[PDB]
Amino acid sequence: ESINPWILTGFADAEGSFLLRIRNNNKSSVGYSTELGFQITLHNKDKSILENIQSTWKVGVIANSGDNAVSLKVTRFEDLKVIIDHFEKYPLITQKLGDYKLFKQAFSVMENKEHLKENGIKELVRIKAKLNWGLTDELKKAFPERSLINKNIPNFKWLAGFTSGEGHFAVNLIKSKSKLGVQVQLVFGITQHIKDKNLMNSLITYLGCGYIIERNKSEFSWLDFRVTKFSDINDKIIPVFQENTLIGVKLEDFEDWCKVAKLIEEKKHLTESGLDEIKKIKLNMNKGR
DNA sequence: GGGTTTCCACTTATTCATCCTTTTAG
DNA sequence: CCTAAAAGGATGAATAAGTGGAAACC
Ligand SMILES: [Ca+2]
Ligand SMILES: [Ca+2]
Ligand SMILES: [Ca+2]
Repeated sequence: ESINPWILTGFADAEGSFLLRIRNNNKSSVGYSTELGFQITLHNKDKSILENIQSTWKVGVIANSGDNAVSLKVTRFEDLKVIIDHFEKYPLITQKLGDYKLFKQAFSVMENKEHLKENGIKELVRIKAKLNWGLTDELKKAFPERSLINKNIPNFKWLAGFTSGEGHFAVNLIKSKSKLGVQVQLVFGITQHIKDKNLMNSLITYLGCGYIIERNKSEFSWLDFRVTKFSDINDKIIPVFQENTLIGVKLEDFEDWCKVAKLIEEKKHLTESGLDEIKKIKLNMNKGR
């Protein structure tokens, strides 16, 4: 079952990653051997996504990552041409576009067989230093000798894939002063590191609702785009993901979510039996699925 | 066959997703 | 008084990113 190209690119902005290995290999003619690719690592439950992606691109290999994870690794050099073609027609918009750029650059040096010369390896070290977490220091100990991205969401099918990765569909039960002492608050969320604060704010306007609650943890910091007004969730957010279908386990979470939303539309969230069903759906979704 | 590629097992730091309470708006 | 909306506290882990080893090619 193939994945829509834009949805895939959305799920890549969220879950994907590029890799450029520059390993010390004594059996190599320049002392170093390289490996270039693109990978996604999900929980074992979303293995069906990696397989669907594999059927869509016709490339990559799947192996386990520990007991609870599985990966899709596309390293076969000729298969890297599929990655580039796709991402050229359906580009990324996260700061990962800066990583994809460096990916193409490393691709060129190897397509010219330049990674087999002392300069090519030196050129790859230059490419890797600004890629993801940069060189491993020791590579700088052996080779001592940014540019932010700011695009906007291209369309909803992208948000679908991205929300399929970073998204959260929360039924928030609040201890309130109402008759039942429990207020039902549906919450839609998208979490992202503060490196893309622009894009996150872009969500407010692009969807016509929501806000950003600053998030932080000791040394780290990120953002959380949330939507709490039921009218926006019932009228603006739910329809977006009804036409632009989600993928993975998070779809079932989204469906259960809407079930509660129908009950909130019918005012059954105020009755006792309603609060039972809602509390029922909640316990069976997300980490309780 | 000697240099290179591709693969499969495996590791880890944090950025996520997840759950919750309190406070404010209407 | 009642319900909805927004703000914020807390954290384990599924991601992002990476590594060790060597069979598989060419
Ligand atoms: Ca991400
Ligand atoms: Ca995810
Ligand atoms: Ca998570």
